[PDB]
Amino acid sequence: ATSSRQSDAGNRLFVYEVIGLSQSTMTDGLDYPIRRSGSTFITVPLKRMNQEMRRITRMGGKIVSIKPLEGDSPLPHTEGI
Amino acid sequence: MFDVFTRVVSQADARGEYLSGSQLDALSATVAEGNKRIDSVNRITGNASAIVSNAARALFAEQPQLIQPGGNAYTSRRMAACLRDMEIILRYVTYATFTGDASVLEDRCLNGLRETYVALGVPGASVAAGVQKMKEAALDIVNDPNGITRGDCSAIVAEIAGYFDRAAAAVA
Amino acid sequence: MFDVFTRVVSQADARGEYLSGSQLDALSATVAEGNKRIDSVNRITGNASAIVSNAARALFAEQPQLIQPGGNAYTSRRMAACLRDMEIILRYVTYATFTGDASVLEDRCLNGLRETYVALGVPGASVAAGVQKMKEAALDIVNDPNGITRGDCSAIVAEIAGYFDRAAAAVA
Amino acid sequence: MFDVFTRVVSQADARGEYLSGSQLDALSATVAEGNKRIDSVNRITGNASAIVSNAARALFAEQPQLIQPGGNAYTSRRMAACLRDMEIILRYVTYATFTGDASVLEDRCLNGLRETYVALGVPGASVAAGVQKMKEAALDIVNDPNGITRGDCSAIVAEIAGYFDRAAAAVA
Amino acid sequence: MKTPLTEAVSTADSQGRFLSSTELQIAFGRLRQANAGLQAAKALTDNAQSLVNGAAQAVYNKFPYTTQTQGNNFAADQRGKDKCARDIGYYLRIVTYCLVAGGTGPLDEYLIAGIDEINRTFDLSPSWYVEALKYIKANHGLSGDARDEANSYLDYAINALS
Amino acid sequence: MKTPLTEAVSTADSQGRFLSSTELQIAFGRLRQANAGLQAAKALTDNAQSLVNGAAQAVYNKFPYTTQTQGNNFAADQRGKDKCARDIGYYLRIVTYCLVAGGTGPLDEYLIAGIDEINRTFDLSPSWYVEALKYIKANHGLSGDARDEANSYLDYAINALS
Amino acid sequence: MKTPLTEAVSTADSQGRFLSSTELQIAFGRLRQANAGLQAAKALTDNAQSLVNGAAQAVYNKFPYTTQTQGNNFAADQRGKDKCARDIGYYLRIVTYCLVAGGTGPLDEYLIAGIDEINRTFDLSPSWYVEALKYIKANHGLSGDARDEANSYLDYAINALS
Amino acid sequence: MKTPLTEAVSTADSQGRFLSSTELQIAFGRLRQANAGLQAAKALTDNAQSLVNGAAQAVYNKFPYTTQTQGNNFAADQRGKDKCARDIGYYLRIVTYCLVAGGTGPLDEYLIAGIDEINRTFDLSPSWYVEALKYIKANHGLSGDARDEANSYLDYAINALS
Amino acid sequence: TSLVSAQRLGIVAVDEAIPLELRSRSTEEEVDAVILAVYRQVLGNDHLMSQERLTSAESLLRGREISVRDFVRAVALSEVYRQKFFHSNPQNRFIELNYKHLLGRAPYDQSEIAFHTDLYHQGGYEAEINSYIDSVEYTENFGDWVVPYFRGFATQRNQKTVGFSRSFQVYRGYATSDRSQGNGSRSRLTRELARNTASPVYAGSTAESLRGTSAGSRNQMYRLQVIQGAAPGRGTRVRRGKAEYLVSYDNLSAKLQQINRQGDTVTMISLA
Ligand SMILES: *[C@H](C)[C@H]1/C(=C/c2[nH]c(/C=C3N=C(/C=C4\NC(=O)C(CC)=C4C)C(C)=C\3CCC(=O)O)c(CCC(=O)O)c2C)NC(=O)[C@@H]1C
Ligand SMILES: *[C@H](C)[C@H]1/C(=C/c2[nH]c(/C=C3N=C(/C=C4\NC(=O)C(CC)=C4C)C(C)=C\3CCC(=O)O)c(CCC(=O)O)c2C)NC(=O)[C@@H]1C
Ligand SMILES: *[C@H](C)[C@H]1/C(=C/c2[nH]c(/C=C3N=C(/C=C4\NC(=O)C(CC)=C4C)C(C)=C\3CCC(=O)O)c(CCC(=O)O)c2C)NC(=O)[C@@H]1C
Ligand SMILES: *[C@H](C)[C@H]1/C(=C/c2[nH]c(/C=C3N=C(/C=C4\NC(=O)C(CC)=C4C)C(C)=C\3CCC(=O)O)c(CCC(=O)O)c2C)NC(=O)[C@@H]1C
Ligand SMILES: *[C@H](C)[C@H]1/C(=C/c2[nH]c(/C=C3N=C(/C=C4\NC(=O)C(CC)=C4C)C(C)=C\3CCC(=O)O)c(CCC(=O)O)c2C)NC(=O)[C@@H]1C
Ligand SMILES: CCC1=C(C)/C(=C/C2=NC(=C\c3[nH]c(/C=C4\NC(=O)[C@H](C)[C@H]4CC)c(C)c3CCC(=O)O)/C(CCC(=O)O)=C2C)NC1=O
Ligand SMILES: CCC1=C(C)/C(=C/C2=NC(=C\c3[nH]c(/C=C4\NC(=O)[C@H](C)[C@H]4CC)c(C)c3CCC(=O)O)/C(CCC(=O)O)=C2C)NC1=O
Ligand SMILES: CCC1=C(C)/C(=C/C2=NC(=C\c3[nH]c(/C=C4\NC(=O)[C@H](C)[C@H]4CC)c(C)c3CCC(=O)O)/C(CCC(=O)O)=C2C)NC1=O
Ligand SMILES: CCC1=C(C)/C(=C/C2=NC(=C\c3[nH]c(/C=C4\NC(=O)[C@H](C)[C@H]4CC)c(C)c3CCC(=O)O)/C(CCC(=O)O)=C2C)NC1=O
Ligand SMILES: CCC1=C(C)/C(=C/C2=NC(=C\c3[nH]c(/C=C4\NC(=O)[C@H](C)[C@H]4CC)c(C)c3CCC(=O)O)/C(CCC(=O)O)=C2C)NC1=O
Repeated sequence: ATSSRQSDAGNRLFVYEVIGLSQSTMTDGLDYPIRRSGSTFITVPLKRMNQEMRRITRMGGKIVSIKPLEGDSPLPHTEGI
Repeated sequence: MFDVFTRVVSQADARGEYLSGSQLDALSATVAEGNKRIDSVNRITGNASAIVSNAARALFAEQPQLIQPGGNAYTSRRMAACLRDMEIILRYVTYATFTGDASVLEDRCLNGLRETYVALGVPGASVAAGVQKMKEAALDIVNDPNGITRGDCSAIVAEIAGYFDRAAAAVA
Repeated sequence: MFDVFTRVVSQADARGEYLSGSQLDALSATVAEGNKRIDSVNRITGNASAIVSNAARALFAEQPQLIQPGGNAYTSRRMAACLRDMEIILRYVTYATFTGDASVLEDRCLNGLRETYVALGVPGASVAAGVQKMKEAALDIVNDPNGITRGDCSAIVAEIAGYFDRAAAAVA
Repeated sequence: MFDVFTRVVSQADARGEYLSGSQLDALSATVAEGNKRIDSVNRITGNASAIVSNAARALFAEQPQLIQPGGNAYTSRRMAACLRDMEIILRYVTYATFTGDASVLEDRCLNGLRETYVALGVPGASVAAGVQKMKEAALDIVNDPNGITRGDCSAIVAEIAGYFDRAAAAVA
Repeated sequence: MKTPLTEAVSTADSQGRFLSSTELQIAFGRLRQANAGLQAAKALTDNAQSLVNGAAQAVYNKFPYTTQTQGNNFAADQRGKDKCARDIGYYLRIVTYCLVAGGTGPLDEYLIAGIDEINRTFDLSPSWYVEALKYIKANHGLSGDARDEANSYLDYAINALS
Repeated sequence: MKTPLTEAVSTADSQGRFLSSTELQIAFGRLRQANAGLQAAKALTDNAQSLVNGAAQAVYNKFPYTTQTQGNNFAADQRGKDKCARDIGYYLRIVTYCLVAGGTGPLDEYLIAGIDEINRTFDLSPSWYVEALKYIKANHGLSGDARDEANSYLDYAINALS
Repeated sequence: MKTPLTEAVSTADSQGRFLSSTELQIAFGRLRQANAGLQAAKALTDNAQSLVNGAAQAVYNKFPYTTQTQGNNFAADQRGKDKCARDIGYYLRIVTYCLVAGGTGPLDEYLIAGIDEINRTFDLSPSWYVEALKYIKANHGLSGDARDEANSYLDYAINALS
Repeated sequence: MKTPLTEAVSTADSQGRFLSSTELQIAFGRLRQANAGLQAAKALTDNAQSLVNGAAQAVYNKFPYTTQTQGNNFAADQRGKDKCARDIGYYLRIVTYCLVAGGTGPLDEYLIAGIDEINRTFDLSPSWYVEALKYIKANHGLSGDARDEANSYLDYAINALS
Repeated sequence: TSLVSAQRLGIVAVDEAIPLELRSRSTEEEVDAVILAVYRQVLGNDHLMSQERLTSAESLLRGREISVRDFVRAVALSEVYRQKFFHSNPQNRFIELNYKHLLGRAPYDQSEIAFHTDLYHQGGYEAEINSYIDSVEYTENFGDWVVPYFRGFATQRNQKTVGFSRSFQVYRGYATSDRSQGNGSRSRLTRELARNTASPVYAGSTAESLRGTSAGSRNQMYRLQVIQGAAPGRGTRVRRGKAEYLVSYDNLSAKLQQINRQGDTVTMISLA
């Protein structure tokens, strides 16, 4: 759904910070329990950004901040440590 | 990511002109440096395990507080991860040597490694010292006199030393 | 999947001409029957749980071997799956009634149901009997003249019955 | 997958014997013809869309039953499927030419393609006729003497014709 | 192939539940649209040959190089003109199928999906089909709900090509 | 939530496409049903207190054990009867909300999803609420278009509880 | 940005291993072809303005309808001719970028990806750009390994647009 | 097995695209390396029995404990010496296969993958095979591009064992 | 499924399989178990050597820089997955392998195969692999932190009934894999997926038949699913297009000769 894919520049990584992930008729579909709703950090490449945004949006999550990384590696995520 | 050609391509496209004569002459100079570059990559790849092992051994000899019971490089798992990190740093410096541009080295290995190491409690000064020891081993095996036809190979050695210097600067 | 309009669209596109006037008049008759069709869908949906519970009660009344220890409907998991199977069969019968075509019922529910029930050990004759009991329950609540304006409803009742024997013939 | 070298390697390793002198000489002759092989691959790659469009035009000119509504290539979706199948077959023929062995073309493309075309209802005879006219066009553009140095190229042309013939034979 | 009844059943199956009053409302809107759709499909069926010939002539008027320049993708000879008339008949026939069905599903399954590599591979300009569909806009003669329902399928193929 | 407009937009977003004539037919059915749903919800709002009290009395007549047996889950004291009237008020108010919305969306968001844990944790028999909703079915007083929309929601919560 | 060195490093990173002699042979082919690519890019830079003007004139000769018919997508005015010259300069500049790089990576990242949305949204016929690339393929004047490399990018953009 | 030709076809196939000039350069570097690799494999085939016997003897000099100490994993008896000669013959044969193929793919898919489990399970020290490969580096007797490509394969198995 | 069905079908261990979820602040044992479960399920129970174990993405999980989904994507986008399941396999087989590994499912219909084939042709292997992980079904079923597992033997919300019968044709057993000799496998679903039908399951103890005194010298039966057409000689009236033949060993060559002389095609031969 993007022209970014099949491109080196489309491997630019970003971090989405999303809040408010809660059960809803849109979330009633999920087969697994969600454990955190405070501040979820997801690393997303450029090509995959459209998919991630829709996915976050479809579930009702609210995006607070998107931090650029200037790298293909997810090393400056540093949230699960 | 970029190499020695596509970095100049991306800069010329972002400025929106053709490559100038001096840019093509510098690219031809790196083309003349290419066989030296492939020899350096081949030598570093051929002695990479010895470089990692000897640099880790000398690093733990100079700083014994790392492998001490309770140190970061203690426990097979963490020591093994430290040897793995030496292999990753050496592999991406080899990648940057191969491409001629360090874009693979920052954009896939060095971007966020310092914040990761200070999150994990990994001492980045010892990692930088191990990168320095890997650098010394790499420039001794690249500039080895025997076993290869002679030539003035100072430019590729200086570029490799710059790659190791920015690898050590991105963890300390 | 298809409905009553897209099915005729499908073989009209297959033979590659426009729909004839007789086909458009038949689809206009389908549109005229559509309010009765939505009424039938609404009443079967409204009494779906009553249909499933009463049909399961009758099916395990004249077939006491299924609920008997060791039977296919014995254990909370297998009884929950059997009541779920009756509810899904009724759901896809309402789907096919709603569309006016059995493409959803055959393609997504009845395709492989005989092979699935042979693989599990589910007796297809018992499921066919339960689907038949669901057929008289749904046709009695559809043909109930109380609380609805009168009219001829034999076509939609025959269509629902055809979908029900389609469901019953696809398990045994 | 295998190429002209790794097929030889796998055949030698199944026997567990070093390569003979004549088999190494055959590989050396393959290396000598490799320049011509790369030229033929480059020509078919540069004329890929022309070959696919011209052979599609010829195939649907001689076979109008694929054009008429109801034909396998009727509907933008199915004609796009036919066009991508032609580019796919051309791409894997160029891959087999590039490798020197038909392992990628047989294992990756033609494995189960006949039963796939039978099960979808794709006429494999028409696809084979399209493959033959892609063969005829591609062997015209490979054997074009203009814009290239002169030389005998009958071996690589015969190899390309063999890959095209095994592409048409594995379909119909 | 999307349609009010079909995607109503598809989404009710997606939440895996029975057909609530939402889907019944969808079917009621399908019923109030379907008579005008069938009448529009009938009118387009009776006027189809004149509409296709006039649309082809309008494309030849705005794009005369199709009738003059030699080429496989052009209508300079009789073969290209029959190919163009067959294409316009295809566009009108799947528009009538969309009027019968009640959604753009026949366009999606038969026409819209893959048409970009059709136009790229066979060197067909989509602006020709855009002008033909705008002729079908300008000269189908419908009024009321049948005109607006047909114009949805016309403009959907316009927006896909352009 | 489950509403013809929101489900139509959710489906068109799921395919990631513009609103075709299918969604316009969905909104047409919503418009033709919405006035009847609004007057049905107004009549249920105006008859709400009488319907809630009558449904509570119908439950206490069919299930008299909720009146005499002591327990937190029963209506033996005034607190239990107040909770029962509050529960039936929630049921009727969500049914009016579904009449206004045009789908079972208020029932799914507020009542249907999670009611099993309510009935198991607090030892509430769902048959009490099913008989209360049968009372609302019996005596809402609507006719024709209005009652068939309201009985769709009343049967939806009955079939979910049973 | 596909390129022999970049695909070598990306592939060896995908296995996560050191650079074996396969990657060294990739580099050896890159270094032997890089000289001919560099003087091909130098010759095209020297002939860039003449090639762009001649390609624009060749497109206006094969497609004269762009010069008399009015519209945003056409080159009837000076704005359209400036846009066409800028487009052909973009095409030739990215071909020189591919010559410098040694692969179609500049074409993929800068021109090829998303060009279908360009030719569809702005009603630009890709056959114009195809004939511009054929003029560059016919009047650039390179020979040997430089011409075989330069034509390979010219037909690749032709194969992408057709 | 990895090879410049097979990895070029694999990368173009995973990208779903025709062979651009990048893969042609990869094949050009393979053709440049291939004659020297085939002649190096021929020379190692000619000197294989002397190299294998000398490597077994050199391992017995540097690691003498395999010769006196009894055990299944050692070469104290004739069976252990035969198994050691078979192992070194395997190592040299896969090296010649790598020289023929022009990549480390014979080493990966025949020898490198899973060799740690063979050394751990059967109690074989990898330092013995490392010393055997150092002997083969010492006395293979190749020159120029032949010795550079061979010693890459020799060091690749050295780095995988150490 | 329950005990009596899964004991016959040989899918007991799939039904008693708990979906591993990598919770926050997990111990190295939990991360190792998640990595091992991903290597078992995404790489299709292959004997995975340590030389292709993907240490970088393993450290990215250990590091918590990537999620479980990212690790699954990294594994499926690696060259281990490309060599094992993509390069030597046809497109139908590769799409079925993607469904089994990433989604834990058999494909439901032919338009799904056409969509994935079109997406491969339009955007490469990377785009195609992403299609499965960045799908609504993956997010709902496994999401970010649950290791994918086989869901074809359980009742799914949006599933086709033919998916349960096709899951046995895709999942051959617990001690099975998706590797074949030469790493090139043909699809078992192309006959039915194209035609929107189902085959009998015949999995494990389901495949067995009663022998008695009819089994011949070797007490074993052979099971032949054969598509039958009208014979040109018209000697025997053919009653069904799809026919079942249970024949002994001593008549197996003769029966194959009979089917080949009749022009009928053999679709399945198994033990019984
Ligand atoms: C003793 C039986 C034989 C022997 C041993 C020897 N070991 C090493 C070096 C290391 N050993 C370890 C092992 C561990 N580190 C851990 O954190 C844990 C878990 C708590 C274990 C089991 C490690 C990590 C090293 C290397 C780092 C270091 O030096 O500490 C050596 C030195 C090797 C060197 O090259 O410097 C030796 C000699 N050697 C023998 O001959 C005995 C038979
Ligand atoms: C007894 C305490 C009260 C009572 C019971 C009652 N139960 C049923 C019906 C069913 N009970 C079950 C339960 C099980 N089936 C199982 O396989 C297992 C696990 C081994 C359990 C626990 C089931 C499945 C049914 C329905 C199917 C059937 O009829 O067998 C009924 C009949 C309900 C009906 O509508 O026919 C009754 C009356 N009823 C009371 O009043 C007691 C207080
Ligand atoms: C007419 C407005 C102009 C014109 C048209 C022209 N079209 C073609 C060829 C094709 N058109 C299609 C289109 C469809 N096929 C379908 O199945 C459907 C859905 C039902 C559509 C819309 C296709 C597939 C082809 C190619 C295959 C074929 O020949 O049938 C041509 C011929 C191109 C060629 O190279 O042979 C022409 C000329 N040309 C004009 O000049 C008009 C302005
Ligand atoms: C064109 C010459 C003929 C034709 C073709 C046609 N093919 C299909 C469908 C499929 N073709 C394939 C083959 C492949 N796809 C791949 O990715 C690869 C390897 C890269 C191969 C070998 C497949 C898998 C399909 C099914 C998936 C899909 O539908 O896209 C069709 C569609 C048939 C249908 O409607 O179901 C058609 C029409 N048809 C002709 O008539 C020409 C002879
Ligand atoms: C050893 C004594 C013999 C031998 C073995 C051999 N096995 C394989 C491959 C596989 N073995 C299995 C078996 C299992 N996998 C499991 O997870 C379980 C527990 C339920 C079992 C029992 C599987 C699945 C495979 C294939 C997948 C994989 O390789 O992991 C091979 C490899 C064959 C190949 O060509 O790749 C071999 C060689 N071979 C012998 O000669 C001995 C007699
Ligand atoms: C596939 C494996 C392979 C490789 C890697 C390879 C490299 C290679 N390096 C070369 C040259 C060379 N290599 C060097 C390198 C150096 N000289 C020094 O004294 C320094 C210690 C050192 C820098 C690390 C020099 C100076 C030349 C000659 C100049 C040149 O050819 O560029 C040559 C030219 C031929 C020759 O004279 O040997 C080749 C082919 N050939 C192969 O087949
Ligand atoms: C496409 C829509 C769809 C259908 C049709 C469907 C049917 C279906 N029914 C199943 C099981 C079952 N179905 C029954 C049903 C019955 N047993 C009886 O004795 C009665 C005669 C009957 C009820 C009337 C039982 C008992 C099982 C469980 C079998 C077992 O686990 O052992 C299963 C096995 C997986 C599971 O347990 O969830 C499927 C897939 N699933 C679907 O997604
Ligand atoms: C959203 C909920 C909803 C539904 C479902 C609905 C259905 C509905 N059914 C109708 C008619 C009808 N319904 C029936 C049905 C029947 N007559 C019988 O005697 C049989 C017992 C039975 C077959 C099950 C008939 C005969 C008509 C009149 C003919 C027609 O309108 O098609 C009408 C026309 C208006 C009217 O006269 O009442 C509507 C609106 N309206 C709504 O708002
Ligand atoms: C990256 C783009 C690129 C390519 C593709 C390329 C191919 C290429 N083809 C060559 C030769 C050749 N190519 C042919 C091919 C043919 N001769 C004929 O008359 C037939 C029409 C035709 C078969 C299709 C022949 C005969 C040779 C000389 C023999 C040889 O070098 O193998 C040569 C040797 C140098 C030369 O003499 O030109 C190169 C470099 N060089 C590049 O830079
Ligand atoms: C993209 C390439 C890439 C990089 C660069 C990378 C670095 C990296 N190093 C890590 C850990 C580590 N790295 C070390 C390294 C050391 N400790 C010392 O004392 C020495 C100074 C040094 C080695 C010389 C240690 C000890 C850990 C484990 C920290 C812990 O678990 O407590 C981790 C956390 C996950 C894990 O434990 O494996 C990452 C992600 N991972 C990757 O995939």
